[PDB]
Amino acid sequence: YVNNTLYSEFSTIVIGSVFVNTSYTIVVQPHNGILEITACQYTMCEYP
Amino acid sequence: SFNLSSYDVVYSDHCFSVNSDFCPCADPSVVNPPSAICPAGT
Repeated sequence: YVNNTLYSEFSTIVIGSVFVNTSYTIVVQPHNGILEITACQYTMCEYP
Repeated sequence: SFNLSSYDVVYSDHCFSVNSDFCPCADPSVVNPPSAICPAGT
């Protein structure tokens, strides 16, 4: 309730096999009530 | 590098499956085996 405004946010989850550039990492993420369900060949690092 | 001729078809014979920890080389400090440095995780 920052500035009397409702904000929704929670943690995200990733799914894959090796997480470098080969497996399609299904990652969801909410953006103030808008979900981002993408399945691309992202470049995950050691400290996300 | 998987080149071939124009009208060439390739089929697999055996399909091995491993976990997400297999490094294609050994440890560099066990020779004393073309070993090298493998990334973290494997």
